[PDB]
Amino acid sequence: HPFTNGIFNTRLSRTFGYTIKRTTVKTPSWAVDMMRFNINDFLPPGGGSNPRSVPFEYYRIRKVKVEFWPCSPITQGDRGVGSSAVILDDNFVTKATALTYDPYVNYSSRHTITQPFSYHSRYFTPKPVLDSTIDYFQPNNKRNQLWLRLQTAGNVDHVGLGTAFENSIYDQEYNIRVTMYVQFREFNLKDPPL
Amino acid sequence: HPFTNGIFNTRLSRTFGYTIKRTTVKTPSWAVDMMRFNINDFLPPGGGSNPRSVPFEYYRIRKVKVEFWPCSPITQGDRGVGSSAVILDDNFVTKATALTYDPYVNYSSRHTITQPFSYHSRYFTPKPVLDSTIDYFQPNNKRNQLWLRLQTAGNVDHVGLGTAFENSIYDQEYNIRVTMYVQFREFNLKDPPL
Amino acid sequence: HPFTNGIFNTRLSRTFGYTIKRTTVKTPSWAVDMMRFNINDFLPPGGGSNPRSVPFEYYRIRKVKVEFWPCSPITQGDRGVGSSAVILDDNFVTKATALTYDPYVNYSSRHTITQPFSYHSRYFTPKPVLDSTIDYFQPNNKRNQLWLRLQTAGNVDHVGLGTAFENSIYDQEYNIRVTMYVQFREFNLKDPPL
Amino acid sequence: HPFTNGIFNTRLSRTFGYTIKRTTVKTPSWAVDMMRFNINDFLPPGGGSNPRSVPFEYYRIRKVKVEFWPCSPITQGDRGVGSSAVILDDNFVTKATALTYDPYVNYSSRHTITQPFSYHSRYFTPKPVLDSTIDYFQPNNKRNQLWLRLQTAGNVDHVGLGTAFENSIYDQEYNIRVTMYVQFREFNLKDPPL
Amino acid sequence: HPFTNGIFNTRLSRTFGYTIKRTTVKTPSWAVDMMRFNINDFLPPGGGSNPRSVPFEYYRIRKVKVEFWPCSPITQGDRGVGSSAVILDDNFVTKATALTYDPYVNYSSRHTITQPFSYHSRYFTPKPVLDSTIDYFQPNNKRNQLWLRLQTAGNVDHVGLGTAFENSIYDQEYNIRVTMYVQFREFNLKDPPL
Amino acid sequence: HPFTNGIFNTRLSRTFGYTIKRTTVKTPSWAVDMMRFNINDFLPPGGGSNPRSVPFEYYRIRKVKVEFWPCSPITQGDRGVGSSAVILDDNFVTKATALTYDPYVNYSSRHTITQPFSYHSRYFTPKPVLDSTIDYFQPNNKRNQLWLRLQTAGNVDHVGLGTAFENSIYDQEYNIRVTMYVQFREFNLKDPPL
Repeated sequence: HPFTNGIFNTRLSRTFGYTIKRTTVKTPSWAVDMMRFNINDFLPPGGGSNPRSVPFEYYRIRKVKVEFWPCSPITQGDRGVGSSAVILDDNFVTKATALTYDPYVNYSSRHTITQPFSYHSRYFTPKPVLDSTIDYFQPNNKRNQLWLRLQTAGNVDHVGLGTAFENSIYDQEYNIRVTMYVQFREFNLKDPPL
Repeated sequence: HPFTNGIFNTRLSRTFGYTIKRTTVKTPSWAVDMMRFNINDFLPPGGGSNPRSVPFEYYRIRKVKVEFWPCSPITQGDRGVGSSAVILDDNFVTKATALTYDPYVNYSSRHTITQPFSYHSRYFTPKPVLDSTIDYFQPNNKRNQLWLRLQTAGNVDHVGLGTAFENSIYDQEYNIRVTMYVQFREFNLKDPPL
Repeated sequence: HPFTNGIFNTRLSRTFGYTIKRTTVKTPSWAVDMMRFNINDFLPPGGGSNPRSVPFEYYRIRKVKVEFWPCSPITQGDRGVGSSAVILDDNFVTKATALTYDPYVNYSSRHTITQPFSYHSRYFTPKPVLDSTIDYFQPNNKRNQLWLRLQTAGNVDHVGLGTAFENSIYDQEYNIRVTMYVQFREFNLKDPPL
Repeated sequence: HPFTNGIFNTRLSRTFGYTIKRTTVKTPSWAVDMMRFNINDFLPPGGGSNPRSVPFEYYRIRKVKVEFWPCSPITQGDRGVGSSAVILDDNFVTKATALTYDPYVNYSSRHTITQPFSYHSRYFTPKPVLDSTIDYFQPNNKRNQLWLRLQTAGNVDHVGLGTAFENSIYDQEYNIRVTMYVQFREFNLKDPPL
Repeated sequence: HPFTNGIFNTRLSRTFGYTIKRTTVKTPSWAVDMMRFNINDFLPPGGGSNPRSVPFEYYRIRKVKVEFWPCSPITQGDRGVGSSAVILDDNFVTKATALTYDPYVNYSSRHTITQPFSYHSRYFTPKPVLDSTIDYFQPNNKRNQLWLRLQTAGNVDHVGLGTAFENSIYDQEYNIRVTMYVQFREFNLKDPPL
Repeated sequence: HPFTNGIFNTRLSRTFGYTIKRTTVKTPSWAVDMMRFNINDFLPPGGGSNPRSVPFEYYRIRKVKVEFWPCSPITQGDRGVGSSAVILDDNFVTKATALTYDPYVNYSSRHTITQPFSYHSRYFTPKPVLDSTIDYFQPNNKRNQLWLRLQTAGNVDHVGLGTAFENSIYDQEYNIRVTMYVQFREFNLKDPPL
């Protein structure tokens, strides 16, 4: 009964730019920022009786992969060191241009970022923001993970990555590619006549 | 690597009516007709950068199920007996209103049809019409079955069912539901920004 | 369920003459020619509601046997040596009366022909000419071999034999008997009343 | 040597109507009738050099299946009970409109017939009428069963079914489908030129 | 019988340039293009009685290897990230200079391309374009793969690679080397005298 | 790594006539002659950037087969007996019209020739003529056999067969077919653009 099995696992991606304007400040400082993941940016609206480009009723993000592809040449100087941390409760360190320290260096989920010409990636299970007042989430567990309704445009944000890049005397530009490993359930294709 | 596996098996259906107008002819006669299957009638066009409602590049019909759901009450008289046969080369018996015999009764692939209040179904692997001048097709073999490009509106006809219903003194109406067990390959979702 | 098994294997033959007019040319030369096989020449049209002499819907040629039965007496002189080659892509060497060499001698599928009073035969799986622009064909494989619609008069050519007979000072006449080992499928006998 | 094996097993059918006009008679009475089977009604004449639609020289009927498909609605009243019996010697009870008893009820080969909306079928080995003066026939034995010449129109009758339907206050119409499981031997296709 | 074995496996290559003109556009954009493979570009015409440089009658492409050899120095900046995807049905994304997204990123057969000084290659079984109206092709299966006639100049296109390179502020030039792993069959060398 | 294996074994042939004019001499006499084998006569020149019809750099003749196909009818008289001998050092008995004895009858490598209507063949490893002043050659040994450069027209002679046919009162004509079992090495196909 393979044809009645309503599960479909796939991968969705999008790439956007991110830049850290050069600063003249002498001593070490960090640019603090963060990322949320919303399936709205990965699934275009559909057409006709099928509102969404993928004909499924439910979904759940199994894993998220964030890749920082450096634009800077491998000959660039004033190299720095930063951090990326997994934030599962939607509580990120306030966005900042030049904090006097790396706010994420001590996080348990911290990974070191080498700048400005190195690749860097994080792979983890993000969590949906179910209630921003309590910010609760499920422990990692594939079989008990909540199912979400696949919407056309009002999808819920999935939370996960905070970063801190050390500022430089030169601009540091990246091409960030986010990939969601989604699991869709319940085929629901509508087929109007003519 | 489940998320990179580009195969997806699903089921698609559509229901249309079919009627056999009552005839006054005395002696036994048969209404001869036939059916082709085109995925155009099962997949609505998509929207935006995704031309088709299912984001896949290739496909192949593994199986087809044709169901004749009788409309006539189980109390109807002048019951008759007909035939349904699998036609894999696109060569059907000429459509007729009252042939003096059942043209399909002797076909090897013939199944008996009880009229007019009984259910009847056929399940088989249809074949695409690759060249109507030679009408050639593949023997049944799951791993060597040809892959076809999934098109928006110019899809190729898949051939398969010829029928012969015995005429009656009363109208014999059916609701025909065709179901295609399709196998899609190569996820190709396009995701334009904004 | 032997009676519902729609397969029938049989053998079909036809015999026609072939002559190589004597030439006066001194030095060795070869008469180049070729053969195609079309089931049209093996199956006469049928009658009534059954268009073809054998009541089957599909067919496929499993094997072809070409026999050259010499007419010349075993006492004839100016004996020569030629070649026969299997051509599966419908690309034969141009027909010629006296080529200065045997164009088929080097073909991998070449078999030597002893002239003019010897028997010679070839046995192989011919291939249908599906598209003369690309000339593609299937490797030998009984279970995946394409099925073809049995037509009354527009059947497709099956390709296979090229020959080169060395010219002689005497006429060399043969009786060529071609035998097709065909496999028919799907009994479809129509039985009109009276 | 499958291609030289001159045996071919197939199934042939034909459907004709049969009605039992309503009678006003009070007490139980039976309509007595009978059936013979002649391959003439199953094989149309051929064309050209092939006199018969199936190119075989000999044949023998392995089995015969007689199916009574009721026309009457399942809501019809004055239901009755009759009998069908296998007659292998061509000696049937005289055809009658309203015998005062069921003449076949005691036959060893008798099967009960439920009227008028039930299906009824018999499956048996019929016997050819070789000499109507002695009426002799072979015991059932597949390997010693006589072979018969397949003729165009003078084929011999095969004998087998006698019936007795109880009369009713309403008409009882049936669609009778007879199926012969024939075994053909000796392929004899003629293939004239041009 | 090694000398009568008409199979020969070899490798054929050709190298051509490909450039992506620099663009001034700010935000990420991609240059979309595609590649087809035709043996015409790998086999020069022959001479005399042997029309083609390799004396074989049939062939089939077992594998294709596309290599992108970067010209840009490893010190070049504005690095980007693109995609290459295997297109087996001859349906490529429309050629474009600066699409606002990478159209191939989500394809199942997608591989990431690092620009502009990295090597990148794809290795796969391409498919011949047998009918551009239906675009059907065989699943990968070495023993059932279609054989094609080796032509001098009218060979059929084999389809396979679509690409999307991210645009840059600098020119990105490559030397593309395509290698076909071909299997030839049936030696057919002609040897005219003198 | 089958595609990088530069070895290819094939068979090359050519047929030419040979006649022994009738003589009136009474007593037994023999016509002495000889044969050399040069690949020049088996490989036509190529075209364009590929000088030779087979795109290989080296070669070596593994075996040579010389076949004498008699032209004389099997009813011809004055039958005779001759000899054929393998000459590996390029030193043949002087060509003669009517030697008073068979000069090759005592050679160790001698085989008897039956004339004039019988077939006769020799199969052996010929040797290249490396230096006609010393006439040295290698013992038979497949793995140590010298490799030769495949040239367009200046190829070296391979030596091997001396013959002595007994003269007759009638002409004795033959069709001699020489076949070289060659082993080619190092694919070297050149592929100029356009």
